[PDB]
Amino acid sequence: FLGFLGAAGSTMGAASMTLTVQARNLTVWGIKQLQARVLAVERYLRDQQLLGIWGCSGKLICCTNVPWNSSWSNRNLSEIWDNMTWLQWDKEISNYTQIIYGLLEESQNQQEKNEQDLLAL
Amino acid sequence: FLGFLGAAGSTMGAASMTLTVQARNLTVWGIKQLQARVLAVERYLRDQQLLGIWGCSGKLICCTNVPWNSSWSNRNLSEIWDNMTWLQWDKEISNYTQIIYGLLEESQNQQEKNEQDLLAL
Amino acid sequence: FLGFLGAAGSTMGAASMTLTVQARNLTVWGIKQLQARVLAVERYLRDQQLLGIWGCSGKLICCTNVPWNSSWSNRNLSEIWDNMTWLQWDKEISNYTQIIYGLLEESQNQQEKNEQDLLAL
Amino acid sequence: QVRLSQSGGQMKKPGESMRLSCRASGYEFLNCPINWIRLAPGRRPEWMGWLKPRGGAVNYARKFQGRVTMTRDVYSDTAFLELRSLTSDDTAVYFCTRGKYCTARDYYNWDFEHWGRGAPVTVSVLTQSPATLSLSPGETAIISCRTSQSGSLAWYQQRPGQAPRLVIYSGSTRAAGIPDRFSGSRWGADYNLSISNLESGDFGVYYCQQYEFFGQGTKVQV
Amino acid sequence: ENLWVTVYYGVPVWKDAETTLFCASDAKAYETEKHNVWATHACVPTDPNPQEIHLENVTEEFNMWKNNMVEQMHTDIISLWDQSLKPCVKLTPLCVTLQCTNVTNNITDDMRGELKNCSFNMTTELRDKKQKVYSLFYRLDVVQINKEYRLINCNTSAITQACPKVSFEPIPIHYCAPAGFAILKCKDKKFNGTGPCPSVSTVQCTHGIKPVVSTQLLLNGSLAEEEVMIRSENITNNAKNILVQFNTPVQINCTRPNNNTRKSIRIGPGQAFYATGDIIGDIRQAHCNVSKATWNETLGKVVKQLRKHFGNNTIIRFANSSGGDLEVTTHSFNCGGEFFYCNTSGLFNSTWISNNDSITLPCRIKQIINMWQRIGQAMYAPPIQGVIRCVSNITGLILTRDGGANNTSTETFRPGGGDMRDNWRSELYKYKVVKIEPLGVAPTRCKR
Amino acid sequence: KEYRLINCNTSAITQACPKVSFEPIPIHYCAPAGFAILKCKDKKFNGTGPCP
Amino acid sequence: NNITDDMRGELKNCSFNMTTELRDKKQKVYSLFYRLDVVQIN
Ligand SMILES: *[C@@H]1O[C@H](CO)[C@@H](O[C@@H]2O[C@H](CO)[C@@H](O[C@@H]3O[C@H](CO[C@H]4O[C@H](CO[C@H]5O[C@H](CO)[C@@H](O)[C@H](O)[C@@H]5O[C@H]5O[C@H](CO)[C@@H](O)[C@H](O)[C@@H]5O)[C@@H](O)[C@H](O[C@H]5O[C@H](CO)[C@@H](O)[C@H](O)[C@@H]5O[C@H]5O[C@H](CO)[C@@H](O)[C@H](O)[C@@H]5O)[C@@H]4O)[C@@H](O)[C@H](O[C@H]4O[C@H](CO)[C@@H](O)[C@H](O)[C@@H]4O[C@H]4O[C@H](CO)[C@@H](O)[C@H](O)[C@@H]4O[C@H]4O[C@H](CO)[C@@H](O)[C@H](O)[C@@H]4O)[C@@H]3O)[C@H](O)[C@H]2NC(C)=O)[C@H](O)[C@H]1NC(C)=O
Ligand SMILES: *[C@@H]1O[C@H](CO)[C@@H](O[C@@H]2O[C@H](CO)[C@@H](O[C@@H]3O[C@H](CO[C@H]4O[C@H](CO[C@H]5O[C@H](CO)[C@@H](O)[C@H](O)[C@@H]5O[C@H]5O[C@H](CO)[C@@H](O)[C@H](O)[C@@H]5O)[C@@H](O)[C@H](O[C@H]5O[C@H](CO)[C@@H](O)[C@H](O)[C@@H]5O[C@H]5O[C@H](CO)[C@@H](O)[C@H](O)[C@@H]5O)[C@@H]4O)[C@@H](O)[C@H](O[C@H]4O[C@H](CO)[C@@H](O)[C@H](O)[C@@H]4O[C@H]4O[C@H](CO)[C@@H](O)[C@H](O)[C@@H]4O[C@H]4O[C@H](CO)[C@@H](O)[C@H](O)[C@@H]4O)[C@@H]3O)[C@H](O)[C@H]2NC(C)=O)[C@H](O)[C@H]1NC(C)=O
Ligand SMILES: *[C@@H]1O[C@H](CO)[C@@H](O[C@@H]2O[C@H](CO)[C@@H](O[C@@H]3O[C@H](CO[C@H]4O[C@H](CO)[C@@H](O)[C@H](O)[C@@H]4O)[C@@H](O)[C@H](O[C@H]4O[C@H](CO)[C@@H](O)[C@H](O)[C@@H]4O)[C@@H]3O)[C@H](O)[C@H]2NC(C)=O)[C@H](O)[C@H]1NC(C)=O
Ligand SMILES: *[C@@H]1O[C@H](CO)[C@@H](O[C@@H]2O[C@H](CO)[C@@H](O[C@@H]3O[C@H](CO[C@H]4O[C@H](CO)[C@@H](O)[C@H](O)[C@@H]4O)[C@@H](O)[C@H](O[C@H]4O[C@H](CO)[C@@H](O)[C@H](O)[C@@H]4O)[C@@H]3O)[C@H](O)[C@H]2NC(C)=O)[C@H](O)[C@H]1NC(C)=O
Ligand SMILES: *[C@@H]1O[C@H](CO)[C@@H](O[C@@H]2O[C@H](CO)[C@@H](O[C@@H]3O[C@H](CO[C@H]4O[C@H](CO)[C@@H](O)[C@H](O)[C@@H]4O)[C@@H](O)[C@H](O[C@H]4O[C@H](CO)[C@@H](O)[C@H](O)[C@@H]4O)[C@@H]3O)[C@H](O)[C@H]2NC(C)=O)[C@H](O)[C@H]1NC(C)=O
Ligand SMILES: *[C@@H]1O[C@H](CO)[C@@H](O[C@@H]2O[C@H](CO)[C@@H](O[C@@H]3O[C@H](CO)[C@@H](O)[C@H](O[C@H]4O[C@H](CO)[C@@H](O)[C@H](O)[C@@H]4O)[C@@H]3O)[C@H](O)[C@H]2NC(C)=O)[C@H](O)[C@H]1NC(C)=O
Ligand SMILES: *[C@@H]1O[C@H](CO)[C@@H](O[C@@H]2O[C@H](CO)[C@@H](O[C@@H]3O[C@H](CO)[C@@H](O)[C@H](O[C@H]4O[C@H](CO)[C@@H](O)[C@H](O)[C@@H]4O)[C@@H]3O)[C@H](O)[C@H]2NC(C)=O)[C@H](O)[C@H]1NC(C)=O
Ligand SMILES: *[C@@H]1O[C@H](CO)[C@@H](O[C@@H]2O[C@H](CO)[C@@H](O)[C@H](O)[C@H]2NC(C)=O)[C@H](O)[C@H]1NC(C)=O
Ligand SMILES: *[C@@H]1O[C@H](CO)[C@@H](O)[C@H](O)[C@H]1NC(C)=O
Ligand SMILES: *[C@@H]1O[C@H](CO)[C@@H](O)[C@H](O)[C@H]1NC(C)=O
Ligand SMILES: *[C@@H]1O[C@H](CO)[C@@H](O)[C@H](O)[C@H]1NC(C)=O
Ligand SMILES: *[C@@H]1O[C@H](CO)[C@@H](O)[C@H](O)[C@H]1NC(C)=O
Ligand SMILES: *[C@@H]1O[C@H](CO)[C@@H](O)[C@H](O)[C@H]1NC(C)=O
Repeated sequence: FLGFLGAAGSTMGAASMTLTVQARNLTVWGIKQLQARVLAVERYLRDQQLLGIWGCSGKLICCTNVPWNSSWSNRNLSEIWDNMTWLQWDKEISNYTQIIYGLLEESQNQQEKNEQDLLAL
Repeated sequence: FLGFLGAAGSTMGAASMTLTVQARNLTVWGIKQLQARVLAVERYLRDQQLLGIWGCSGKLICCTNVPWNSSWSNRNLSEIWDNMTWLQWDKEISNYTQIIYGLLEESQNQQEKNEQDLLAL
Repeated sequence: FLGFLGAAGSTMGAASMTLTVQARNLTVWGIKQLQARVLAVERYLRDQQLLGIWGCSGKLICCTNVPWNSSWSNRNLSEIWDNMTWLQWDKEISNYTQIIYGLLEESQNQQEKNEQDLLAL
Repeated sequence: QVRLSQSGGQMKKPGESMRLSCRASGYEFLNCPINWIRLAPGRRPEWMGWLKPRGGAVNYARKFQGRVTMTRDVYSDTAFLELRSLTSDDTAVYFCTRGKYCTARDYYNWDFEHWGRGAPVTVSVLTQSPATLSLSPGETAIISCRTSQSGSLAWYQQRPGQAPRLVIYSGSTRAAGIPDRFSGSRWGADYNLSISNLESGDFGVYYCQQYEFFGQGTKVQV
Repeated sequence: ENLWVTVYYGVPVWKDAETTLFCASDAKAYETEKHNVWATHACVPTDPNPQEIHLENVTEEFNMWKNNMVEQMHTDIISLWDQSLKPCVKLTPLCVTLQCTNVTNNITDDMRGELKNCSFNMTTELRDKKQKVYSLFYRLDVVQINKEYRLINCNTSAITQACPKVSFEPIPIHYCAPAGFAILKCKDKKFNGTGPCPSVSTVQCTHGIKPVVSTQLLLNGSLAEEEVMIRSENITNNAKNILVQFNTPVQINCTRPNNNTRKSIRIGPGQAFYATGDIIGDIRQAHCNVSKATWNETLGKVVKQLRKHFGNNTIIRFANSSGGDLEVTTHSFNCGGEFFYCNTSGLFNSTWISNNDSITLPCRIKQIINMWQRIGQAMYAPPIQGVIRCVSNITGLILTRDGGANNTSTETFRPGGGDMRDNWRSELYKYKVVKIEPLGVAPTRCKR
Repeated sequence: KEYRLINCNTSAITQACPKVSFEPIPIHYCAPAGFAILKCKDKKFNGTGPCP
Repeated sequence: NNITDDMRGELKNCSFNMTTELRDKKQKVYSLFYRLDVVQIN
């Protein structure tokens, strides 16, 4: 272990070795902490809601049936996990993040679980 | 897609095509929003807690081993999903909602997971 | 059913028959309740986060691949579930709770799901 | 730091009345009661009464009721005492005391960790043994006290011409500044105070205490 | 054969802790107009159906003397008293010289005036004109200097008038705990207030506890179940108060004979002071009656329980209060808005050795009070029209024992209870706060 | 002729600050998560009853 | 003090009226203030 955000400067594959550590910790002047610790759990549940609506719910890692479009910075498998950091990576895919999100939440668990609805009728 | 609450006036089967969209978005005068957004996540986690104690946890849809009592508005499969809205439906079953809830939370995951307890000893 | 905390004085095995009932319910002078009901959901999500990082996520019960060390009050299978209450039990294992927690969160889902990472590359 | 500042001593005549003051500082006045205890030479210590700074509530001893009056000034944190119809029996050194444990939540009155300097006034059970103890520096002094009621017992040390200092409370627990050389033990109704490796400062007179009752005292000299 | 760890969520596991409790009142308490009666308005309505669960086989240790609910309730009512007086009328320009005289009566001189007819200058709505108006005040409210008088609180603190809209009448209050926590209740016949409890039950909200401010006597208190109960943190300690709980309630009647007139003088512009006008009828003093028979039996039932802790064959004497502030020495309470202070030398005047009318007690009235040993806040209780009558239950005592006894082997008890936290300990002895930790791991032959 | 302020036997008085302005501002009222606001878009909705 | 005049006072011994606890009576009390705290008029 390297503590919180330990492998931030490490490759994404090596940064995958420390995923559980960063999710773990995450009268006036007394309200300063209240208004903040409320937004903290809202930022948490915003992330868990997104994690739930997708084909995930179960945290840490999960698979999805969405093909990677080449326009989203066409890199190779060994050129990503062994030659790039998450900070450097999120910077490139930042443009397409809002787009990918829409394809995970709508195209998947709305059509995938609906498969079972046709099997349930 | 038809946006939030899109298929409200559509049949329950057709309204099942838009389940993910409604779960996604869901000094004084500044406390007006705080006391409200606190009640929002309490209203959210109340639904997720109920969704967790039942044979669900995983959101959207899930199966249960509870037989539909005929006294609960005896309708046919094709007379429900293709001839009734969720608004029109919940109005009839409103009387038995509290009853069914007790059968999902107590009779199921308390006895169903206890099966594994006898298998674990 | 025996209501909230019903089988507290019953054996741990008999107390396993009532697990779902205790998880279900769980201008000044008006802030007295707000500051409290905020700590309530924080105490809840602290437990749900710990429940998520481990090999659980799904509530109530779950298995783990962690061997029971004999130094942790070496008792027998039949000497625990049929001769001890949860209150009496937690009092002995209280010394090793922080230790066990570290082995569930770190050694497991950080190495167990990482297995899939080597299978995903 | 907790400090009890007493007014000086005085000489009175029989029949007259006397008054003493005691200004507390270093803590919140309203938290815990103040006590008044008289010490006469070669006599069992007498607890007269206590006063709560709260509502000015008081509780005296049988012996003094109708003669004694305790009041206080919350604003100046000063406690007042009055005793009427003075007789030669009244002659003694009067102290104001405060318990050790004294928080906002609760307190324990009778572990007197804090003592005023005392006021010498002249007008003109617990079985403690031995009465006296002549020992050399380096030896070990064993003072004994037999009770009959049980309850947090304390040990005090009085140096020649100085105010008594809390040495031990609860029968086995040392107070602040007390070295390992002082130790307490208990067996049934019996209580033992053991002082190992005697030195100049240790010599004086020692008292055992159970609430408002005191022992007859044990004088340890060089 | 080798065991494996398994996580359980929702197990009956709790630990003693402290949290922020919220309030609860019955619906009818909101439904009654009340206008203002404490801060009960923001309070959550009580669950119509009571929910309780008897924990079989469970034995939990209680401690009424180390209970945090008492401290929280104390500060809650304290902050409540301030919030109830913040938007009220402040009486800063009422510290003018008072040219007072005796009230209209025919007195030998043993009545010692008590009531004073004060005349003084006052600020009207306009800045320019003075106002020569007269009022009526109790002797305990005024003090002469160097006949000219002044308000008794002038070198103490500032002063604010209680609003006529608000009421000090006690309301049943239920204290509840948030999610993740629970309140334990001892349901024993004879729980003397400390240690392990055989029959333990759980509750979300406690029963209706009326926050009655009183000293010495547990006025409008509550009863015990079998034999009268005696609770003390340390009985051998005479510095610790001894809280007594009765089985049968003692019927007492307190009245204010002086039918009064409210005079509404306007300090201005929108602020009005209420002054006592002239009395109509006879000049009599407030008093309280205690059924002699009921009190004799009740004392006789208590003295039989006191022997169980101070020896079977001993003498128990009752004597009045030794001294102190007027509120502690007398029986302090509220009735109909006015604050009475009654002489309890007629109740603790007994001597019990070897095991048809009412007892009346002289009662004084103060309008200027400073309870809870409040600093910087003095409240003036406005005059109340009509004869005030109140009938209540004495269900307990707060006694103190005299020390340095040794020789006689006898005990004398005097009324005390200066601190008001003891008044709450008489209702919260059965309740305590615990936190639920539903996460419990346990080994079994279960692997993936 | 001697006069006085009209509010003297009514109430106290406080002066509006010259910094502040009473000019109406467009205000949008919104609902938190879990709630929603319904809007009638009818040509002739006379203010009560069902909306098409 | 005993000052040549280069000390420029600095410290001032001011006397004034004051409101007591009672409304009616004025209070003639004196205090001490720094020159930077006070300013003379006319
Ligand atoms: C209400 O409620 C409440 C609650 O809920 C309650 O309360 C209560 O109260 C009471 C009164 O106050 C109390 O009682 C008390 O107690 C105490 C304590 O107890 C405990 O302990 C014990 C022991 O002790 C010890 O130890 C401990 C530990 O272990 C500690 O802590 C302590 O402190 C002590 O210590 C000491 O000692 C030691 C040695 O020993 C040393 O080391 C040290 O240092 C010190 O010194 C125990 O034991 C107990 O237990 C018991 O009991 C049970 C039942 O209960 C059982 O089961 C068990 O088993 C046991 O038994 C045993 O013992 C006995 C005796 O005791 C015997 O008999 C038998 O057989 C057996 O063996 C517990 O745990 C105590 O201490 C006390 O006692 C005392 O006192 C009495 C009177 O009061 C008497 O009677 C007795 O007898 C005793 O006396 C004695 O002792 C003392 C001292 O202590 C002295 O002073 C005297 O003199 C005498 O002496 C004798 O003895 C000795 C010994 O043996 C000898 O040596 C000599 O020589 C002589 O002989 C009391 O008891 C309680 O506790 C409470 N509880 C609670 C829970 O908290 C109430 O009550 C109610 N109320 C109503 C009305 O009901
Ligand atoms: C805006 O918007 C809004 C909303 O959105 C609107 O609102 C509106 O308003 C209006 C006005 O105001 C209204 O109207 C009215 O209404 C009423 C009610 O209605 C209902 O009901 C009915 C019945 O009635 C009854 O019943 C019920 C239950 O069932 C109840 O509730 C009631 O109250 C009543 O009761 C009564 O009676 C009974 C018997 O009957 C008894 O038992 C009791 O006791 C009492 O007495 C019903 O019917 C209706 O329905 C109807 O309609 C529908 C459509 O609409 C249809 O679909 C159906 O089917 C029906 O029809 C039927 O009927 C008719 C009649 O009515 C006929 O014709 C036909 O054919 C059929 O058969 C409903 O549901 C009412 O009442 C009224 O009426 C009346 O009035 C009027 C005027 O106003 C007239 O015209 C009429 O005619 C009538 O009259 C009559 O009657 C009366 C009484 O009532 C009288 O008085 C008179 O005289 C007359 O008489 C006659 O008749 C009778 C009977 O038959 C006889 O017997 C006799 O002899 C004679 O002949 C009115 O209509 C409404 O409602 C509302 N709506 C809502 C939603 O709300 C507004 O409008 C707007 N605006 C604008 C501008 O736009
Ligand atoms: C901060 O950033 C620096 C530089 O960017 C990182 O340093 C690099 O770390 C990586 C590991 O993640 C290194 O890659 C590995 O090097 C190992 C060591 O090389 C051995 O052999 C050479 C030659 O004899 C000697 O230096 C020495 O004897 C070493 O023992 C190799 O053993 C590794 O190969 C093995 O592991 C891989 C898996 O990683 C297997 O797939 C292989 O089959 C093989 O078994 C590997 O090559 C790299 O060399 C380091 N230097 C660089 C890149 O310049 C820090 O790790 C990084 N730190 C943090 C905290 O982020
Ligand atoms: C608001 O409410 C209105 C009325 O209640 C709804 O309108 C109904 O919509 C349903 C669909 O949900 C319609 O049902 C379907 O009609 C289709 C169209 O019919 C075709 O053929 C006729 C005759 O030639 C012509 O009108 C035209 O050529 C159409 O192309 C059918 O094709 C459908 O059948 C097929 O689909 C079903 C699945 O739904 C399959 O199971 C079948 O095997 C088949 O392949 C179907 O019958 C209905 O006709 C509409 N009108 C009514 C009920 O009066 C709105 O949809 C609704 N809107 C919202 C947003 O809620
Ligand atoms: C509070 O605490 C008390 C005591 O600690 C508990 O009482 C014990 O409860 C346990 C059950 O949890 C009892 O154990 C069971 O006793 C049953 C009754 O015994 C029968 O037979 C005897 C002899 O003829 C008679 O008394 C009577 O006819 C009874 O009908 C047995 O039937 C049980 O055996 C069966 O069940 C077990 C599973 O539990 C199976 O594995 C067996 O194969 C068998 O089929 C069992 O022995 C115990 O006897 C009670 N008394 C004690 C321990 O002294 C309370 O239950 C507890 N309450 C709460 C709410 O916690
Ligand atoms: C107004 O107040 C005055 C007070 O000055 C009062 O006059 C007083 O009346 C009392 C009696 O009511 C007088 O006291 C008397 O003293 C003599 C001795 O000097 C006694 O002998 C008298 O005893 C008789 O009266 C008692 C009263 O009931 C009986 O109980 C007893 O059996 C005897 O019959 C009595 O104690 C007092 O001297 C006068 N004082 C003066 C200055 O006159 C007056 O009555 C009051 N009037 C009203 C209308 O209130
Ligand atoms: C109170 O304040 C007065 C101020 O008026 C002060 O009297 C003054 O004393 C000073 C010296 O302390 C005098 O200054 C002198 O001026 C003459 C020229 O006129 C010089 O020759 C003097 O020089 C001698 O003294 C110096 C001071 O130490 C030496 O350093 C030098 O070597 C010389 O020996 C000196 O500068 C001033 O004239 C008077 N002023 C008046 C009005 O008398 C007085 O001393 C103060 N007293 C107290 C008790 O504070
Ligand atoms: C206190 O007052 C109550 C009523 O205000 C008294 O109760 C009354 O007792 C008489 C008997 O003398 C009955 O005739 C009445 O019917 C009772 N009234 C009620 C309302 O029950 C009580 O006796 C008084 N007690 C004391 C000590 O003064
Ligand atoms: C991939 O991205 C391009 C834009 O560069 C877009 O035209 C194309 O439709 C995308 N692929 C899919 C399957 O949508
Ligand atoms: C179904 O509902 C009826 C009431 O109409 C009830 O009597 C019956 O018990 C219910 N079925 C079951 C399985 O409980
Ligand atoms: C079990 O506990 C002992 C301490 O008693 C420790 O030495 C040992 O390493 C533990 N077992 C494992 C597998 O860590
Ligand atoms: C837990 O540890 C403490 C000291 O750290 C020890 O006193 C206690 O006995 C231990 N618990 C058990 C069940 O042995
Ligand atoms: C006094 O009470 C404390 C705690 O309430 C207890 O520890 C102590 O033993 C008691 N003393 C006596 C003499 O009972």
